[PDB]
Amino acid sequence: VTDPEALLLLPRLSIQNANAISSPLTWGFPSPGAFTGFVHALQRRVGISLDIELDGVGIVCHRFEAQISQPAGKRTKVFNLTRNPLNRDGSTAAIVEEGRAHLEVSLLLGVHGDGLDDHPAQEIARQVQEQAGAMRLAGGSILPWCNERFPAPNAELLMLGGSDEQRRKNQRRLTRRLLPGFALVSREALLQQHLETLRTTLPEATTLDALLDLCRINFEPWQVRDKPGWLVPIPAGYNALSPLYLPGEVRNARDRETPLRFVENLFGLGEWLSPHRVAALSDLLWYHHAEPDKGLYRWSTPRFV
Amino acid sequence: VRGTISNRLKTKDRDPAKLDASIQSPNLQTVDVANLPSDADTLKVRFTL
Amino acid sequence: LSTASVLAFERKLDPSDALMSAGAWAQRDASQEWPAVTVREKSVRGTISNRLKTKDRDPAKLDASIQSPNLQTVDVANLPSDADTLKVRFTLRVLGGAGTPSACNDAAYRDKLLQTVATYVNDQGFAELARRYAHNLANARFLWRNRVGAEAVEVRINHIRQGEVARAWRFDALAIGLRDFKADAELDALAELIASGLSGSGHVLLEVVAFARIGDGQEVFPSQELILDKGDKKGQKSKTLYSVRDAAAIHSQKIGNALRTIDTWYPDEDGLGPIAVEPYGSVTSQGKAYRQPKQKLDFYTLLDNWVLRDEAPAVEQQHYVIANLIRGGVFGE
Amino acid sequence: LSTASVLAFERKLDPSDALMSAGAWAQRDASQEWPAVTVREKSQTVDVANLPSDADTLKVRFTLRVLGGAGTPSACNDAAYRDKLLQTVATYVNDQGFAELARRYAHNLANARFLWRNRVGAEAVEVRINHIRQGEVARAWRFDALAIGLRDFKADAELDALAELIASGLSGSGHVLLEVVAFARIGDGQEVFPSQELKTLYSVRDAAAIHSQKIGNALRTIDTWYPDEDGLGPIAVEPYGSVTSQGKAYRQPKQKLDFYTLLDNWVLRDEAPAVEQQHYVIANLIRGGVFGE
Amino acid sequence: VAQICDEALQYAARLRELEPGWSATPGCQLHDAEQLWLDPLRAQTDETFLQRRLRGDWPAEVGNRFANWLNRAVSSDSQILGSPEAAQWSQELSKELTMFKEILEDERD
RNA sequence: CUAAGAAAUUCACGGCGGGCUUGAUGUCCGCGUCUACCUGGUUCACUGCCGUGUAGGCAG
Repeated sequence: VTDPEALLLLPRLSIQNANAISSPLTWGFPSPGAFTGFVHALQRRVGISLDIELDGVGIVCHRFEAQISQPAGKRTKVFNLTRNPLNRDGSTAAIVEEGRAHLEVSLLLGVHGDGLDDHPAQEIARQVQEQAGAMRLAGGSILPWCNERFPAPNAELLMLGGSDEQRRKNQRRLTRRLLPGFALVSREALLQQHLETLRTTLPEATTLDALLDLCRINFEPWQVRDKPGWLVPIPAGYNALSPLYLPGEVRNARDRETPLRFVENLFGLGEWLSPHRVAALSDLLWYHHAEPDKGLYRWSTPRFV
Repeated sequence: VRGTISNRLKTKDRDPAKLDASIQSPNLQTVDVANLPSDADTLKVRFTL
Repeated sequence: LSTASVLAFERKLDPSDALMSAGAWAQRDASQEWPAVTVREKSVRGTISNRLKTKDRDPAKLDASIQSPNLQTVDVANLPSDADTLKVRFTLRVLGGAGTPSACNDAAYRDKLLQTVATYVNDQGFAELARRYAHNLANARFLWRNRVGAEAVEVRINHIRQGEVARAWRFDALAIGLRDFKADAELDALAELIASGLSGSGHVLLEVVAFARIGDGQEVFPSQELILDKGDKKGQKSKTLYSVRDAAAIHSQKIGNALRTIDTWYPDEDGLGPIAVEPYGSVTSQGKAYRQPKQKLDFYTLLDNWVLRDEAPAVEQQHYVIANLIRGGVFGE
Repeated sequence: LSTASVLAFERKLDPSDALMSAGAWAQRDASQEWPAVTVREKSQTVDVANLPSDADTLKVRFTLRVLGGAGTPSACNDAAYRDKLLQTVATYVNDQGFAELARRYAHNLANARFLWRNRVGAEAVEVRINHIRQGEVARAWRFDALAIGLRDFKADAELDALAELIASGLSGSGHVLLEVVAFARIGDGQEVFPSQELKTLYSVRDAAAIHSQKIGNALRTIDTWYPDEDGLGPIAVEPYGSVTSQGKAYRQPKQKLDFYTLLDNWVLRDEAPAVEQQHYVIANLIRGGVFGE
Repeated sequence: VAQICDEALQYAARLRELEPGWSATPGCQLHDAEQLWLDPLRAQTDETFLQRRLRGDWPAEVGNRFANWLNRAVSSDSQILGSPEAAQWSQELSKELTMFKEILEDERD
C-alpha cells in the first residue's frame, strides 16, 4: 500500500508449461496470486542484500498460446495431458487431468524501499533479472534469452524525482516498451454495479459472475449484449473456513513452524484494458491484503479508479 | 469534378451552418468521360448482328 | 398533385474540351496548324507561408520551419516566348426541346411541365436566354481566370453545319463589357442563331475560338485534376494540370457552368457581379449560399410553384427556372 | 466580426521563365537571333553545359507583367469582414500610391540580384529593356549594374523614370509589359546556369532556361526589417519569410514584425499600424500566395 | 467509439511491427500516414540526419486520416442533426482522433 | 516462498467410383478544384605530370 519510488521492469518473460487451471471453475490464465507470490519470492531472494521490498506487479500478456483440443467437433474443449511412470507392477498410472499453457508477460515491479540511491539503476535491474531468470513462475519454467538480442535490457526509473511532464515522458517510454500487451486489473466497481442493477431478484454473486462473461441474447423491447472492454472471471484470493490450527496440530503439513487454514477460494471479476487507457502506471499493481482473524485473503488492485 | 449539393434537399432541416459546411468543402470525385480526338468529327459505331 | 420520384434532363449547351494553342504574329488570320500548350513540370522549394499559432513559445517550430523544408513539383504551362495568343478553341452544341424530360416518372407532372414550358416558349421567346448566352460567349467568362490582364480577348465564334465556314466574327472583350445585358447588332445576329438552336426549330453547332492576348510566354492556368493518398510529395502531388494528348486542356463541366449566367436576381447585390445558375443558387467561388430555402428564391420552390401549385413567379424568375431546366441536372426526391 | 476561412490572393507581378543565349564581345548591337544554350554532357551524371569557346555574353531573356487588382480577395466568405477589408484597402488607395513599391522594385531591377550566382563573373552587366504593347519598340533603356550598387537604396533619375513608368503600369488604369535582357559575361568555356530540379537541370525547346518562381522571389527582395543584424540588407519577403541558404529565421513571431499581427490589428481591432508596416502588408499581398489557415 | 479506437490503435501497433525492416518504397501510400504510426522502426543504415522525418511526423496525417475514415464510414443522425447525441458522437470522434495522434505521433521520438 | 513440488501417448493403415448447371436483361441524368511557394543546396570529409609512401608553385 506504500506508494512506490520506482517501477522496475522485466520486459519479456517467456514462460513454458504454465498452469492454466488456476481454480475449480476457470481455466484460462494463471492466477494473479501466483504473480504476487513470484514478486514476494523475488523480494525474499533479492531484497535481503539490497534493503528494499517488492510488492507491485504488472501484467500485460503479450501472447497466450494454450495447449487445448476440442473433441469430435463439439463446442467444449478438453485438455491434453502428459503420461506418467508405471507402478510396481508396471501396468498404467492413475492419470489426473491438469492443464498447461504457454505465455509471455512483463512484470512492472515496484520498489518501495530506500536502497535506490545506494546502488545505480542498471545494477539493481540487472541483478533482479539475474535472479528472476532462474525461478519457476506459475507451476512452469521461464525460458531464457537467445541471440535475437533486442529486449535484453531491463529498465527502471525514479518516481520520487521529476515533474509532471517528465513522469509523462517516462510513461511514454514504458507504454511503448509495452505496445501489444493487455493489462489486467480487478473490478469491484462494475461487479457491484451489476449487483445493484440485478438486485431485485437475489444478491447471489455466483449467478451474476456466470451471467457476465456471456454472449447474452434477448428479445424485442440479432441483439447481443455489448461491452467497452474484455472481461474475465479470475480467482481473487482465498476465503478460509477453518479455525486457525497451531503448527504442531495439523498432521502432514509442509513445515511445523507456520500455521495452516483450510480454504475455499473466492471469485471476483477482472478485465483487460490496454495500458494506454489508464494514465498513471502505479495503477496497474497487484498488492495483496491479509488479515489473521478474518479468514479472508485477497488479491486486490487498489488506487485504480 | 468539384460538385455541389444540388438534389432536392429535404427542407425540414435548413440550417446555414450545415448548408455552408456543404458549400465550403463540397464533394469531389473522379468521373470518366469518352470524347472524340481533336481532328475527327464523325463517330464510327461498328457491331455485328 | 406532386412531382415524380426521379426527374432528369440533358446538358443543353454541351461544350467540349478546349485546345489551348499558340503561335506567332499575323498567322491568326488563318491559324490552322499552330502548336499547342502542353503540361510540363518543374520543381519548387516549399518554404512554408501558411498561418502559425499565436504566442510561438517554442523555438522548435522556429527551427523546423526552415531547417527541414519541403521539396515538391508544380507543373506550369507557360506559353512559348515566340507566341502571344492563347487560342482557346472548343465546340458547343445545343440540343433543343428543353422542357422534354430525359427520364420523368409521373405523367400528370410531365403534362403540366410540358404545357407550362411550351406556354413560356411560344409566349415569350428564348431571346433573353439567347442574349445572355451570346454575351457569356461574347466575352470570355468561360475562361474563369485567363481574362484578367489582357490586351484584346478576341473571340471568333463561327457557325458550321456542313464542312465549310460561313462568316468571320471579330470581337473584343474589353469593348464588350463583362456584366452588360445590352443588345448589339451582330451579337444579336449570333444570338438569333442561338435562339433558333435553343427553341427547337433547327440545329446548331457553335465552335468558339477566343484569342486571349496574355503575353509573350506568360503563364496560363488550366484546370487541376485531383490526387489520392497513394502518392508521396515527389510525384506531382500538389498541382497536376489537366491535359489531352500532348496538350493542356480545359474541362467541359467547368466551361459548361461558365456559360450559363441568367440569374442576376439573387437578393444581395447583382452589382457585385453575376453568378452561375444552380438550384439552391450557390457560388463555391465565394462559398456563400444565396437563394436560401428559408426564402422563396429556391429554384425547387420556383418549379414547384410554376408547375404544381399553379402560381407563376416573376418573368425574371421564369428565365431563371428555364436556365436550370436547360442546364440539366438530377431532380426529384 | 471574425476571420474568413480560405483567403486567395493571386500573384501580381507574375513572371515567366528566363531563356539563355550566348554572344561575343563587341558583336552585341544585333541581340535578336543569337545561338542559344544546348544541353551538353561530360564525365552521378553531371550534364551541365558550358558556354562555347568564342561567345561569352549570356543574353538572359525574360519578361514580366502586372495583373493588378489587389482590392478584392480571390476567395472569401464573409460580408462584413469583406466590407471592412474593402474600406481599408480604399483607405490605403486614397492615402498613397505605388511610388515607393515601384522604386523598390526598380532597386531590384537596377542591380543584378535576380541573377543569384550569374552576377559574379560578368564584366559590364547591361540591362537592355524595350517597351512593348505590340511587337515593336516604343522606348528603350540601357543600364549598368557595376555603377549601381547592390544593397544601398538609391534612386537615380533614369531609375525614377523607369519606376514611374512601371507605377503607371501598376496603378490599375494602364497596362505595361516590360522585359529584361541581361549580359552575363561568363567567359569562353565557362559554366551555364539553369535552374535545378529535384544533375537534375531544366531545359526548353532547342535551348535552355531558368525557372520563374526564382525570379518571382528575387524581384521581391525588399526585407530590411529583421531585428538581428541588418548589415546584409534586403532579403526575400514572405510571412515568416527569410533566406533558406543561411538557415536563420527572420521576422520573428516574438516581435511585431509578422504580417499576421498586423492584419489582425489592421482589420479587426482597428488598431492601425504605421506606414512601413503597411508597405510590408501590401508587399506580401502583391506577391500573391495563400492566406488563412 | 473511443474504446474501439484505442483497441484498434493498440492492435495495429502490435500487428504492424512484425517485420524489422521497412522504408520508403513502392506502394508506400500508407507510409504517408502510417510510416511512423502504423509501422515499426525502420532500418539503421541510412544517413544520421533523418531523425526529423519520423520524429516530427506526428499523428495529424495518419490519425487525421483514421478520424476521417471513421467519420466517412460511420456517421451520426441525419434527421436529428441538431440534437445532442450527434454532438456527443462528434466530440467523441474528435477526442479519439486526438488520442490516436497523441499516442502515435512519437513514432520517431 | 507461486491450486507449490512430478511426469515418454506410442505402434500401423488405398477414400473411390460417376456427372450438360441453364435461359434473358438499357445503368439514366449532373456538377468551378483553387491561391500558393528560391535550389547557387550545407550538393555524401572533390579532378589533371616525373616516387603503386600523409607528395601536387590550381586556363580548378
